[PDB]
Amino acid sequence: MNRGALIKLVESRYVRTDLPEFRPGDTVRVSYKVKEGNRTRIQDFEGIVIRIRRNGFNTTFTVRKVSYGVGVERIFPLHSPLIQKIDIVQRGRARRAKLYFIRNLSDREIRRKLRADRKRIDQDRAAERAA
Amino acid sequence: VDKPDYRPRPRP
Amino acid sequence: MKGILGVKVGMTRIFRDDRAVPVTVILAGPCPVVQRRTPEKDGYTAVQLGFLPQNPKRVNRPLKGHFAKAGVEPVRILREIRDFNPEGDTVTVEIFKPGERVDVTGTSKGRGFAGVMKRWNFAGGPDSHGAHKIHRHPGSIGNRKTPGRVYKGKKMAGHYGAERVTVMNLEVVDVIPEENLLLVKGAVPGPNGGLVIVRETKKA
Amino acid sequence: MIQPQTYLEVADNTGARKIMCIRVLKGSNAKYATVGDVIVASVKEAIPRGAVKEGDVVKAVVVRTKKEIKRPDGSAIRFDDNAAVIINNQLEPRGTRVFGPVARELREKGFMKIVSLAPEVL
Amino acid sequence: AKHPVPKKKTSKARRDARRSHHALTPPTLVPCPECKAMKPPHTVCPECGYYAGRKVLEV
Amino acid sequence: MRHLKSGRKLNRHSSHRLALYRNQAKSLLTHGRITTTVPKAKELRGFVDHLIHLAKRGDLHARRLVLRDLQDVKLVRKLFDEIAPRYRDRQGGYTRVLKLAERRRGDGAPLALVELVE
RNA sequence: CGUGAGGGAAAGGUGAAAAGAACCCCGGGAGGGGAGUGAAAUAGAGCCUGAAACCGUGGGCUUACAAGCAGUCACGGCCCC
RNA sequence: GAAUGCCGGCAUGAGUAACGAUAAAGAGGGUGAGAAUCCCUCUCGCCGUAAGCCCAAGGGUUCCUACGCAAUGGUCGUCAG
RNA sequence: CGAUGUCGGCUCGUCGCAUCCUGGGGCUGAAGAAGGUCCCAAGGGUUGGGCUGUUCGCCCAUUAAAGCGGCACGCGAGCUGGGUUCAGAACGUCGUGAGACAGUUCGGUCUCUAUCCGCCACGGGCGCAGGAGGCUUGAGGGGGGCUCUUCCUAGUACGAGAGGACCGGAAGGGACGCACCUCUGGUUUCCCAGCUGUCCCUCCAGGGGCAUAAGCUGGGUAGCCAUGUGCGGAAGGGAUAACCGCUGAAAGCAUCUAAGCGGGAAGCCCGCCCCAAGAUGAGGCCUCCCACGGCAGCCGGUAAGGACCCGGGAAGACCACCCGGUGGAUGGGCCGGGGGUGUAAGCGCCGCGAGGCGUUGAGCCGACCGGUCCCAAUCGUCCGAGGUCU
Ligand SMILES: [Mg+2]
Ligand SMILES: [Mg+2]
Ligand SMILES: [Mg+2]
Ligand SMILES: [Mg+2]
Ligand SMILES: [Mg+2]
Ligand SMILES: [Mg+2]
Ligand SMILES: [Mg+2]
Ligand SMILES: [Mg+2]
Ligand SMILES: [Mg+2]
Ligand SMILES: [Mg+2]
Ligand SMILES: [Mg+2]
Ligand SMILES: [Mg+2]
Ligand SMILES: [Mg+2]
Ligand SMILES: [Mg+2]
Ligand SMILES: [Mg+2]
Ligand SMILES: [Mg+2]
Ligand SMILES: [Mg+2]
Ligand SMILES: [Mg+2]
Ligand SMILES: [Mg+2]
Ligand SMILES: [Mg+2]
Ligand SMILES: [Mg+2]
Ligand SMILES: [Mg+2]
Ligand SMILES: [Mg+2]
Ligand SMILES: [Mg+2]
Ligand SMILES: [Mg+2]
Ligand SMILES: [Mg+2]
Ligand SMILES: [Mg+2]
Ligand SMILES: [Mg+2]
Ligand SMILES: [Mg+2]
Ligand SMILES: [Mg+2]
Ligand SMILES: [Mg+2]
Ligand SMILES: [Mg+2]
Ligand SMILES: [Mg+2]
Ligand SMILES: [Mg+2]
Ligand SMILES: [Mg+2]
Ligand SMILES: [Mg+2]
Ligand SMILES: [Mg+2]
Ligand SMILES: [Mg+2]
Ligand SMILES: [Mg+2]
Ligand SMILES: [Mg+2]
Ligand SMILES: [Mg+2]
Ligand SMILES: [Mg+2]
Ligand SMILES: [Mg+2]
Ligand SMILES: [Mg+2]
Ligand SMILES: [Mg+2]
Ligand SMILES: [Mg+2]
Ligand SMILES: [Mg+2]
Ligand SMILES: [Mg+2]
Ligand SMILES: [Mg+2]
Ligand SMILES: [Mg+2]
Ligand SMILES: [Mg+2]
Ligand SMILES: [Mg+2]
Ligand SMILES: [Mg+2]
Ligand SMILES: [Mg+2]
Ligand SMILES: [Mg+2]
Ligand SMILES: [Mg+2]
Ligand SMILES: [Mg+2]
Ligand SMILES: [Mg+2]
Ligand SMILES: [Mg+2]
Ligand SMILES: [Mg+2]
Ligand SMILES: [Mg+2]
Ligand SMILES: [Mg+2]
Ligand SMILES: [Mg+2]
Ligand SMILES: [Mg+2]
Ligand SMILES: [Mg+2]
Ligand SMILES: [Mg+2]
Ligand SMILES: [Mg+2]
Ligand SMILES: [Mg+2]
Ligand SMILES: [Mg+2]
Ligand SMILES: [Mg+2]
Ligand SMILES: [Mg+2]
Ligand SMILES: [Mg+2]
Ligand SMILES: [Mg+2]
Ligand SMILES: [Mg+2]
Ligand SMILES: [Mg+2]
Ligand SMILES: [Mg+2]
Ligand SMILES: [Mg+2]
Ligand SMILES: [Mg+2]
Ligand SMILES: [Mg+2]
Ligand SMILES: [Mg+2]
Ligand SMILES: [Mg+2]
Ligand SMILES: [Mg+2]
Ligand SMILES: [Mg+2]
Ligand SMILES: [Mg+2]
Ligand SMILES: [Mg+2]
Ligand SMILES: [Mg+2]
Ligand SMILES: [Mg+2]
Ligand SMILES: [Mg+2]
Ligand SMILES: [Mg+2]
Ligand SMILES: [Mg+2]
Ligand SMILES: [Mg+2]
Ligand SMILES: [Mg+2]
Ligand SMILES: [Mg+2]
Ligand SMILES: [Mg+2]
Ligand SMILES: [Mg+2]
Ligand SMILES: [Mg+2]
Ligand SMILES: [Mg+2]
Ligand SMILES: [Mg+2]
Ligand SMILES: [Mg+2]
Ligand SMILES: [Mg+2]
Ligand SMILES: [Mg+2]
Ligand SMILES: [Mg+2]
Ligand SMILES: [Mg+2]
Ligand SMILES: [Mg+2]
Ligand SMILES: [Mg+2]
Ligand SMILES: [Mg+2]
Ligand SMILES: [Mg+2]
Ligand SMILES: [Mg+2]
Ligand SMILES: [Mg+2]
Ligand SMILES: [Mg+2]
Ligand SMILES: [Mg+2]
Ligand SMILES: [Mg+2]
Ligand SMILES: [Mg+2]
Ligand SMILES: [Mg+2]
Ligand SMILES: [Mg+2]
Ligand SMILES: [Mg+2]
Ligand SMILES: [Mg+2]
Ligand SMILES: [Mg+2]
Ligand SMILES: [Mg+2]
Ligand SMILES: [Mg+2]
Ligand SMILES: [Mg+2]
Ligand SMILES: [Mg+2]
Ligand SMILES: [Mg+2]
Ligand SMILES: [Mg+2]
Ligand SMILES: [Mg+2]
Ligand SMILES: [Mg+2]
Ligand SMILES: [Mg+2]
Ligand SMILES: [Mg+2]
Ligand SMILES: [Mg+2]
Ligand SMILES: [Mg+2]
Ligand SMILES: [Mg+2]
Ligand SMILES: [Mg+2]
Ligand SMILES: [Mg+2]
Ligand SMILES: [Mg+2]
Ligand SMILES: [Mg+2]
Ligand SMILES: [Mg+2]
Ligand SMILES: [Mg+2]
Ligand SMILES: [Mg+2]
Ligand SMILES: [Mg+2]
Ligand SMILES: [Mg+2]
Ligand SMILES: [Mg+2]
Ligand SMILES: [Mg+2]
Ligand SMILES: [Mg+2]
Ligand SMILES: [Mg+2]
Ligand SMILES: [Mg+2]
Ligand SMILES: [Mg+2]
Ligand SMILES: [Mg+2]
Ligand SMILES: [Mg+2]
Ligand SMILES: [Mg+2]
Ligand SMILES: [Mg+2]
Ligand SMILES: [Mg+2]
Ligand SMILES: [Mg+2]
Ligand SMILES: [Mg+2]
Ligand SMILES: [Mg+2]
Ligand SMILES: [Mg+2]
Ligand SMILES: [Mg+2]
Ligand SMILES: [Mg+2]
Ligand SMILES: [Mg+2]
Ligand SMILES: [Mg+2]
Ligand SMILES: [Mg+2]
Ligand SMILES: [Mg+2]
Ligand SMILES: [Mg+2]
Ligand SMILES: [Mg+2]
Ligand SMILES: [Mg+2]
Ligand SMILES: [Mg+2]
Ligand SMILES: [Mg+2]
Ligand SMILES: [Mg+2]
Ligand SMILES: [Mg+2]
Ligand SMILES: [Mg+2]
Ligand SMILES: [Mg+2]
Ligand SMILES: [Mg+2]
Ligand SMILES: [Mg+2]
Ligand SMILES: [Mg+2]
Ligand SMILES: [Mg+2]
Ligand SMILES: [Mg+2]
Ligand SMILES: [Mg+2]
Ligand SMILES: [Mg+2]
Ligand SMILES: [Mg+2]
Ligand SMILES: [Mg+2]
Ligand SMILES: [Mg+2]
Ligand SMILES: [Mg+2]
Ligand SMILES: [Mg+2]
Ligand SMILES: [Mg+2]
Ligand SMILES: [Mg+2]
Ligand SMILES: [Mg+2]
Ligand SMILES: [Mg+2]
Ligand SMILES: [Mg+2]
Ligand SMILES: [Mg+2]
Ligand SMILES: [Mg+2]
Ligand SMILES: [Mg+2]
Ligand SMILES: [Mg+2]
Ligand SMILES: [Mg+2]
Ligand SMILES: [Mg+2]
Ligand SMILES: [Mg+2]
Ligand SMILES: [Mg+2]
Ligand SMILES: [Mg+2]
Ligand SMILES: [Mg+2]
Ligand SMILES: [Mg+2]
Ligand SMILES: [Mg+2]
Ligand SMILES: [Mg+2]
Ligand SMILES: [Mg+2]
Ligand SMILES: [Mg+2]
Ligand SMILES: [Mg+2]
Ligand SMILES: [Mg+2]
Ligand SMILES: [Mg+2]
Ligand SMILES: [Mg+2]
Ligand SMILES: [Mg+2]
Ligand SMILES: [Mg+2]
Ligand SMILES: [Mg+2]
Ligand SMILES: [Mg+2]
Ligand SMILES: [Mg+2]
Ligand SMILES: [Mg+2]
Ligand SMILES: [Mg+2]
Ligand SMILES: [Mg+2]
Ligand SMILES: [Mg+2]
Ligand SMILES: [Mg+2]
Ligand SMILES: [Mg+2]
Ligand SMILES: [Mg+2]
Ligand SMILES: [Mg+2]
Ligand SMILES: [Mg+2]
Ligand SMILES: [Mg+2]
Ligand SMILES: [Mg+2]
Ligand SMILES: [Mg+2]
Ligand SMILES: [Mg+2]
Ligand SMILES: [Mg+2]
Ligand SMILES: [Mg+2]
Ligand SMILES: [Mg+2]
Ligand SMILES: [Mg+2]
Ligand SMILES: [Mg+2]
Ligand SMILES: [Mg+2]
Ligand SMILES: [Mg+2]
Ligand SMILES: [Mg+2]
Ligand SMILES: [Mg+2]
Ligand SMILES: [Mg+2]
Ligand SMILES: [Mg+2]
Ligand SMILES: [Mg+2]
Ligand SMILES: [Mg+2]
Ligand SMILES: [Mg+2]
Ligand SMILES: [Mg+2]
Ligand SMILES: [Mg+2]
Ligand SMILES: [Mg+2]
Ligand SMILES: [Mg+2]
Ligand SMILES: [Mg+2]
Ligand SMILES: [Mg+2]
Ligand SMILES: [Mg+2]
Ligand SMILES: [Mg+2]
Ligand SMILES: [Mg+2]
Ligand SMILES: [Mg+2]
Ligand SMILES: [Mg+2]
Ligand SMILES: [Mg+2]
Ligand SMILES: [Mg+2]
Ligand SMILES: [Mg+2]
Ligand SMILES: [Mg+2]
Ligand SMILES: [Mg+2]
Ligand SMILES: [Mg+2]
Ligand SMILES: [Mg+2]
Ligand SMILES: [Mg+2]
Ligand SMILES: [Mg+2]
Ligand SMILES: [Mg+2]
Ligand SMILES: [Mg+2]
Ligand SMILES: [Mg+2]
Ligand SMILES: [Mg+2]
Ligand SMILES: [Mg+2]
Ligand SMILES: [Mg+2]
Ligand SMILES: [Mg+2]
Ligand SMILES: [Mg+2]
Ligand SMILES: [Mg+2]
Ligand SMILES: [Mg+2]
Ligand SMILES: [Mg+2]
Ligand SMILES: [Mg+2]
Ligand SMILES: [Mg+2]
Ligand SMILES: [Mg+2]
Ligand SMILES: [Mg+2]
Ligand SMILES: [Mg+2]
Ligand SMILES: [Mg+2]
Ligand SMILES: [Mg+2]
Ligand SMILES: [Mg+2]
Ligand SMILES: [Mg+2]
Ligand SMILES: [Mg+2]
Ligand SMILES: [Mg+2]
Ligand SMILES: [Mg+2]
Ligand SMILES: [Zn+2]
Repeated sequence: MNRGALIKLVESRYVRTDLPEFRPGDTVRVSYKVKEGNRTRIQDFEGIVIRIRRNGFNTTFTVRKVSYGVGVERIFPLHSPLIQKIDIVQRGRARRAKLYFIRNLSDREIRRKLRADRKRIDQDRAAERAA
Repeated sequence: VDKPDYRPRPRP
Repeated sequence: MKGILGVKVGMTRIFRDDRAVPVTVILAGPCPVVQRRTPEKDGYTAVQLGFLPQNPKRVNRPLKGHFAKAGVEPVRILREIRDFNPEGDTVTVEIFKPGERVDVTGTSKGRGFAGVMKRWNFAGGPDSHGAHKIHRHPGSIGNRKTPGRVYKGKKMAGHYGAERVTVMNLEVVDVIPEENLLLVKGAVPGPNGGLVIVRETKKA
Repeated sequence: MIQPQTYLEVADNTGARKIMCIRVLKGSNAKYATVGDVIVASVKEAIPRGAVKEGDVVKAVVVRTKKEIKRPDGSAIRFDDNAAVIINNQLEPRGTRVFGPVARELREKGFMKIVSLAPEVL
Repeated sequence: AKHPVPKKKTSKARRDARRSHHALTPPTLVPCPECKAMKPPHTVCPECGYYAGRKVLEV
Repeated sequence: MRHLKSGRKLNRHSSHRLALYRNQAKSLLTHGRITTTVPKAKELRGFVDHLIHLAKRGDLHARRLVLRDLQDVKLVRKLFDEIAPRYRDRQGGYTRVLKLAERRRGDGAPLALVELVE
């Protein structure tokens, strides 16, 4: 018996493979399927991902945004079926895995500490060049 | 209810 | 009443109708009946189920005897389900269809010698304002000269966990017969690798 | 996760700026209040000649919390503060504007007026 | 605390009852297949120095 | 509780315990065979095995890695040049533990030998 | 013991005679076992006599469904005479 | 037979509390009847306006060697004030 | 009085019922809704704050309700020590005074070790007439027992209106309880990184010690966790309380009763969950051993089986329990995956330099899921039936 493989066997039906890779520090647009009575629509949540906590099918990522004067953090499961898509809007360069510290920084301070990740940006335009 | 001590507090 | 032996394998959430549902995966199948308890012979009705194959090098003669009289492979675990009499010679997860509610029994995790706070959710003592070495102590345990004793049953520190626990009316979320899995919604007593019993619920 | 003594930002133009919860109106003995729950609170800071003034004992519905709230779809949301909107006994906003985003859980809790007035619902 | 204390002297019967569990268990020993001397199992024989068939130790 | 926790405490705080295994490693790697108490012995295996595996790698990196625990260039040269080659084909198990038959007089401690393998 | 004035104990007995145990044996030694001395050595120096509490070894009878100031009265079983 | 009597002896509590700063230990090699504890080596840790050094009080051979391990040493002891 | 520690709080309960709520009733100056008043009922529940040392009380905000009492005014070998009993000091007052005052003020030594009973846990022993390995029956115990809002029925019955049901159905909560760790959120004593001073290795580079029993800082697996998740209170059957009747005399009528029969509570019995054959009343089933050598007894070897020892374990203080012991994946290594950390060292290139870029999601890397006999569970030993009698 292999209890791990069993779990991954259960999870396998639900696993996504269509989402783009992003890192903590990247700026991201999550189009999420929302219910609002009595219809359902797509609401876009767009911000920096400050956390990606891994656990296989159970990885989840946290995105931070400041809307209308207030800071908002959203936790999304990486394989939720309620995410329509994710668009990478900017590669940001982190020097640590969790970016909790940007919560106390000015927008200007954040801007400095999260320089655009030129390398993975070049990679982004380097792919997308398709036949 | 407050009634008075009958025994002192124990000393060394 | 119907039931099956199984081991707890682990937990996850799956997605079902835009909802995350916490599940515990259980490997239940397959359980061979190795004896039936009958009113004319035993005075009550049940089925002794076997579970998990065993190295015959480890099974002794009185045990070998029992298995053979039932024409059954040597198994690691023997356990009864009461008032359950399957038509077959073998019980599998398929006796459970999704949507059914079940009762899961397992052996709880053992906390060993547990203080009165962990065990019985006592308040313990203050951590300041003069508290003297009593921060986790249970307080008074009685009265005075009347009754001059302590009640049988007084909640006190002592071993806690590693005991039979049944949680009831859990949903069967899915069942994967080709791998002998059962998917139950919520939490189940005990550690991974822990033997558990799964019975149809007694609630209505 | 709001309880008595908790300070809340007020997210409207009632004139209040800071309320301190003195009760969570939810059963015999609720320990915490979250998005969509109504509290009774004391006005601790106001601005001159508002509807409400310092000292008043008003009702409000929580619309933002710093402790993240969980959703049946497996997600969560969390705000920079704990905020509330002051209401009347009919659960109607006493102000005429509400500022900053509010939690979507308000809609299903029957605070449609406030949900509407909000600049964003997350 | 208030300094608890024995209320009554323990009887010869009762102290000895307490000690009904105090007997030593003799050392469990087995012959060393090399030199037939008696030693604890799963230890290197302290007489010839052999364990698992080979010489391991200078005794 | 202690549910599924790996690592003896050996009644030492963090830095003493670390020092303990290191000094043992220096002595094992030096004399090829030492005698300790059974618990230190069993715990010394993996600590040393890892160090031997790095010696089996041979690279400058792995040398600088081992130096963090062993600290002695000569001792490490012995490790890399004479010891590690003996294990080129052996897949783990570079150490063994066999229990002695007699306890310490002064405190009754059960003893064991730990040696590098052939 | 007290700075001091001052307070202030415990502790006797081998044998007639040292004849106070050569020598051998186990043991690092202490101790013991033989040999020897003696009327006597459980008079062997930790020595006359050697009570009692207290500790232990061996044997007889007895005890793990039972209620106690522990005894007493009766009967029965077992052991001994 | 009692005086919370006096003197002494021996019990109970009990193989229990404790073994006196949480600066810290590990291995190898000696020695010896016997070694966690004595010597030597290497590694590790602690003090460094001290936990090092030098005076004065006070103590009085405790100093240095050799030979010892009954007792003293809170364990051990081959070591030692 | 050769000592029965004394108010209040805390902690932990437990009982009573003259019942605060919830359930069931009768009467009502009971239209409905909502009250009053009495009866039955102790199963559960009975909130958070301000003031005072307070008990109490008043007040704020709620609530189904914010019940009253007993237990040495329950509980100081369980804690507190604010109050009241000491020594200090002052004020008012009384006294020539020393001092005093059910008058006030500020301060003021609360004792590591549980023998017996009792309590919570856990073993050892012997017994359960053959000896054993498993699986069970449940005598008898314990646990639990709460409750609100909204919607539908229906703006209906009832009312002029205001207001607004019974019965029946549906959803959603608060507090409590048991388990659990997928998620959320904590811890994670060395799993990774960054930083300072100093000493050191080896000069640079790269490192190690120490700064706490982690030097500091940012993160963090498994585990153990709640703030997170699942689920529970029931349903149902039975017998009842007050109370309501059917039939019905004594008493041509009447009468719930004297014969007899119905209805009827969150309460009582069962039902749910857990313990349980030391239940000496020691039960039941399945399976294994067997008809030993010597003189209901003894000794001696065995049978089936057990223990010893060992490798370990979400088992655990020791013990016990559980697994495994080479015909083996038990721990340790090693390998693969997960996971954390977040791009090592070395070199190259750019810059006067601090650095930066590339190699590179690299290097390192506890516990998590696995594989692999490389290391160690070597080799063994000791117990252990012969079945009493009607
Ligand atoms: Mg496995
Ligand atoms: Mg898993
Ligand atoms: Mg497979
Ligand atoms: Mg995946
Ligand atoms: Mg995957
Ligand atoms: Mg600027
Ligand atoms: Mg590039
Ligand atoms: Mg005292
Ligand atoms: Mg599905
Ligand atoms: Mg039946
Ligand atoms: Mg039956
Ligand atoms: Mg049936
Ligand atoms: Mg079971
Ligand atoms: Mg604890
Ligand atoms: Mg705890
Ligand atoms: Mg608990
Ligand atoms: Mg408290
Ligand atoms: Mg606390
Ligand atoms: Mg105190
Ligand atoms: Mg104190
Ligand atoms: Mg304290
Ligand atoms: Mg008391
Ligand atoms: Mg009594
Ligand atoms: Mg247990
Ligand atoms: Mg339970
Ligand atoms: Mg059951
Ligand atoms: Mg349900
Ligand atoms: Mg605002
Ligand atoms: Mg004001
Ligand atoms: Mg007001
Ligand atoms: Mg104390
Ligand atoms: Mg005593
Ligand atoms: Mg006595
Ligand atoms: Mg006595
Ligand atoms: Mg006693
Ligand atoms: Mg005796
Ligand atoms: Mg006793
Ligand atoms: Mg051998
Ligand atoms: Mg702990
Ligand atoms: Mg483990
Ligand atoms: Mg461990
Ligand atoms: Mg381990
Ligand atoms: Mg460690
Ligand atoms: Mg251990
Ligand atoms: Mg310790
Ligand atoms: Mg300790
Ligand atoms: Mg210790
Ligand atoms: Mg130590
Ligand atoms: Mg340190
Ligand atoms: Mg050597
Ligand atoms: Mg490893
Ligand atoms: Mg080092
Ligand atoms: Mg040993
Ligand atoms: Mg041993
Ligand atoms: Mg020995
Ligand atoms: Mg010793
Ligand atoms: Mg003197
Ligand atoms: Mg003197
Ligand atoms: Mg003198
Ligand atoms: Mg004399
Ligand atoms: Mg004479
Ligand atoms: Mg004379
Ligand atoms: Mg000799
Ligand atoms: Mg000699
Ligand atoms: Mg000597
Ligand atoms: Mg002699
Ligand atoms: Mg002699
Ligand atoms: Mg003679
Ligand atoms: Mg003669
Ligand atoms: Mg004569
Ligand atoms: Mg003689
Ligand atoms: Mg003699
Ligand atoms: Mg005599
Ligand atoms: Mg004599
Ligand atoms: Mg004489
Ligand atoms: Mg004499
Ligand atoms: Mg004598
Ligand atoms: Mg005598
Ligand atoms: Mg005797
Ligand atoms: Mg009886
Ligand atoms: Mg009897
Ligand atoms: Mg008796
Ligand atoms: Mg008794
Ligand atoms: Mg009596
Ligand atoms: Mg009698
Ligand atoms: Mg007298
Ligand atoms: Mg006397
Ligand atoms: Mg006395
Ligand atoms: Mg006297
Ligand atoms: Mg005396
Ligand atoms: Mg004594
Ligand atoms: Mg002991
Ligand atoms: Mg004791
Ligand atoms: Mg103790
Ligand atoms: Mg101790
Ligand atoms: Mg000391
Ligand atoms: Mg002392
Ligand atoms: Mg010490
Ligand atoms: Mg210490
Ligand atoms: Mg230190
Ligand atoms: Mg120590
Ligand atoms: Mg030596
Ligand atoms: Mg020699
Ligand atoms: Mg020594
Ligand atoms: Mg010695
Ligand atoms: Mg040494
Ligand atoms: Mg020493
Ligand atoms: Mg020492
Ligand atoms: Mg060395
Ligand atoms: Mg210092
Ligand atoms: Mg200095
Ligand atoms: Mg200094
Ligand atoms: Mg000097
Ligand atoms: Mg002098
Ligand atoms: Mg002197
Ligand atoms: Mg001298
Ligand atoms: Mg000389
Ligand atoms: Mg000595
Ligand atoms: Mg000595
Ligand atoms: Mg000696
Ligand atoms: Mg001498
Ligand atoms: Mg000594
Ligand atoms: Mg001392
Ligand atoms: Mg000597
Ligand atoms: Mg000397
Ligand atoms: Mg000297
Ligand atoms: Mg008195
Ligand atoms: Mg007294
Ligand atoms: Mg008295
Ligand atoms: Mg209080
Ligand atoms: Mg307390
Ligand atoms: Mg308190
Ligand atoms: Mg409190
Ligand atoms: Mg009571
Ligand atoms: Mg009560
Ligand atoms: Mg009470
Ligand atoms: Mg009344
Ligand atoms: Mg009231
Ligand atoms: Mg009512
Ligand atoms: Mg009522
Ligand atoms: Mg009424
Ligand atoms: Mg009415
Ligand atoms: Mg009316
Ligand atoms: Mg009316
Ligand atoms: Mg009345
Ligand atoms: Mg009344
Ligand atoms: Mg009344
Ligand atoms: Mg009543
Ligand atoms: Mg009640
Ligand atoms: Mg009651
Ligand atoms: Mg009550
Ligand atoms: Mg209160
Ligand atoms: Mg205040
Ligand atoms: Mg208060
Ligand atoms: Mg009060
Ligand atoms: Mg009153
Ligand atoms: Mg008052
Ligand atoms: Mg008043
Ligand atoms: Mg009401
Ligand atoms: Mg109140
Ligand atoms: Mg009242
Ligand atoms: Mg009360
Ligand atoms: Mg009372
Ligand atoms: Mg009273
Ligand atoms: Mg009291
Ligand atoms: Mg009271
Ligand atoms: Mg008391
Ligand atoms: Mg006290
Ligand atoms: Mg008190
Ligand atoms: Mg007492
Ligand atoms: Mg206590
Ligand atoms: Mg005061
Ligand atoms: Mg004063
Ligand atoms: Mg006057
Ligand atoms: Mg005057
Ligand atoms: Mg006058
Ligand atoms: Mg007076
Ligand atoms: Mg006075
Ligand atoms: Mg006064
Ligand atoms: Mg007074
Ligand atoms: Mg007075
Ligand atoms: Mg007054
Ligand atoms: Mg006044
Ligand atoms: Mg005062
Ligand atoms: Mg003061
Ligand atoms: Mg005072
Ligand atoms: Mg006071
Ligand atoms: Mg005080
Ligand atoms: Mg003790
Ligand atoms: Mg005791
Ligand atoms: Mg105690
Ligand atoms: Mg007693
Ligand atoms: Mg007891
Ligand atoms: Mg047991
Ligand atoms: Mg037992
Ligand atoms: Mg027992
Ligand atoms: Mg026993
Ligand atoms: Mg018997
Ligand atoms: Mg039998
Ligand atoms: Mg078994
Ligand atoms: Mg059995
Ligand atoms: Mg059995
Ligand atoms: Mg039966
Ligand atoms: Mg029963
Ligand atoms: Mg009973
Ligand atoms: Mg309608
Ligand atoms: Mg309507
Ligand atoms: Mg109307
Ligand atoms: Mg209307
Ligand atoms: Mg109608
Ligand atoms: Mg009308
Ligand atoms: Mg209306
Ligand atoms: Mg209804
Ligand atoms: Mg509900
Ligand atoms: Mg309760
Ligand atoms: Mg967990
Ligand atoms: Mg996990
Ligand atoms: Mg977690
Ligand atoms: Mg987390
Ligand atoms: Mg964290
Ligand atoms: Mg490391
Ligand atoms: Mg460090
Ligand atoms: Mg440094
Ligand atoms: Mg140097
Ligand atoms: Mg450098
Ligand atoms: Mg460096
Ligand atoms: Mg380090
Ligand atoms: Mg250093
Ligand atoms: Mg350090
Ligand atoms: Mg230092
Ligand atoms: Mg600090
Ligand atoms: Mg840390
Ligand atoms: Mg975390
Ligand atoms: Mg973790
Ligand atoms: Mg919670
Ligand atoms: Mg449900
Ligand atoms: Mg019913
Ligand atoms: Mg009925
Ligand atoms: Mg009538
Ligand atoms: Mg009639
Ligand atoms: Mg008639
Ligand atoms: Mg009748
Ligand atoms: Mg009658
Ligand atoms: Mg009836
Ligand atoms: Mg009727
Ligand atoms: Mg109910
Ligand atoms: Mg059971
Ligand atoms: Mg049984
Ligand atoms: Mg039985
Ligand atoms: Mg049973
Ligand atoms: Mg009975
Ligand atoms: Mg019988
Ligand atoms: Mg039986
Ligand atoms: Mg069976
Ligand atoms: Mg035979
Ligand atoms: Mg014969
Ligand atoms: Mg056999
Ligand atoms: Mg074991
Ligand atoms: Mg455990
Ligand atoms: Mg163990
Ligand atoms: Mg033991
Ligand atoms: Mg076994
Ligand atoms: Mg074997
Ligand atoms: Mg092999
Ligand atoms: Mg393995
Ligand atoms: Mg392995
Ligand atoms: Mg990764
Ligand atoms: Mg780089
Ligand atoms: Mg690099
Ligand atoms: Mg340049
Ligand atoms: Mg250059
Ligand atoms: Mg690349
Ligand atoms: Mg790598
Ligand atoms: Mg890896
Ligand atoms: Mg891990
Ligand atoms: Mg995995
Ligand atoms: Mg593994
Ligand atoms: Mg092998
Ligand atoms: Mg294989
Ligand atoms: Mg035998
Ligand atoms: Mg007959
Ligand atoms: Zn041998």
